[PDB]
Amino acid sequence: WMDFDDDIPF
Amino acid sequence: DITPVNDETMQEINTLLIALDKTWDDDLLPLCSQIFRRDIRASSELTQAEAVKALGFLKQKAAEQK
Repeated sequence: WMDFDDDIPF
Repeated sequence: DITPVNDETMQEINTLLIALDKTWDDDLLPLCSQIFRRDIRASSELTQAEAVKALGFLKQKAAEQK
């Protein structure tokens, strides 16, 4: 699972 | 713990969204729904525990670059 600790764009 | 998000936490999130030029409807609610794997249709409907995770993510984004 992708989660808010990951380096995801926004 | 399913305490709903409190107003203080909401106001901090709102502050960072505005500073990031992002919105609940376009940006954050869709992402929260994907990350928390549940249908989240309004800002008030986050739990406090979820909102804290989102807030940490927003702080990272606002701290990273202008």
